[PDB]
Amino acid sequence: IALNPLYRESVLQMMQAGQRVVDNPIYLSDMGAALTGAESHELQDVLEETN
Amino acid sequence: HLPLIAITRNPVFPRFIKIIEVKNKKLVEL
Repeated sequence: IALNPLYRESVLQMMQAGQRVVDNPIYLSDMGAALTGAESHELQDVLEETN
Repeated sequence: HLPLIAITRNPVFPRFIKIIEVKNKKLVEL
C-alpha cells in the first residue's frame, strides 16, 4: 500500500494487529490477497488448498 | 483514588510516548 497504492490506507489503521480485533485471521489473509492483481484462476487455486 | 483506565489493547512501554484511543465515552466524563 506504500509502494503501489490502490485503496485507502485507513482500513489498516482501523483494523490493527494491536487492537486484538482480528477474530478471523482468515479474513485478514483473504483481504490482503484480494488486493493482489493475480489472475482469478490462481485465486480459485488458492482457495482449493486445504492446509 | 480514581478508577482504572480502560487501556483496551494499548501498550505504553516505559519511556516511550504513546497514544490511547478508547472507544467508551464514560472516560470522557472522568
